[PDB]
Amino acid sequence: GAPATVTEQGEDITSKKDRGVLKIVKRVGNGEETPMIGDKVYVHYKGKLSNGKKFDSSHDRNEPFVFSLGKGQVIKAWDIGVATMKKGEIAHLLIKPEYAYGSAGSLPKIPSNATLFFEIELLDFKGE
Ligand SMILES: COc1cc2cc(OC)c1OCCCOC[C@@H](C)OC(=O)[C@@H]1CCCCN1C(=O)[C@H]2C1CCCCC1
Repeated sequence: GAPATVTEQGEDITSKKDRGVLKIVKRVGNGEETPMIGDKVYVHYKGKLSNGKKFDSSHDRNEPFVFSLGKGQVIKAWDIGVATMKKGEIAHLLIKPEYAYGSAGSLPKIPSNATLFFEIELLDFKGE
């Protein structure tokens, strides 16, 4: 499935090159602006534990997920990965614990040392 494909074929978009955040572009977006730190960002996403064992969707809330990039609202891997996307792009991210919830986890949703998978569509972004 998608998580294994990203392991095998994803690009390492970390500064450290530690394969902490692996990305595949699944649908190409438009323009060549990508969101800058501070931007108000609008996405739809489907996410789960690597393990397949918990699953989560923006669609569950019936509404886009909105956050300021690099403002510690989301895990480090989102600040990193969404910043590489173009408006209208869909990407797959596979994320090691260090770029997500770490060895502490976030119970009961997220266990210790959890690898996470997301599909993200970038809908839009606007300057602060
Ligand atoms: C750890 O708590 C949650 C994690 C997720 C969804 C949650 O609710 C819909 C959630 O609890 C409510 C807090 C809202 O704040 C989410 C923020 C921390 O989340 C994140 O940084 C990331 C990226 C933005 C989308 C939500 N992300 C999650 O980690 C989800 C996970 C995804 C894997 C399956 C379990 C939920």
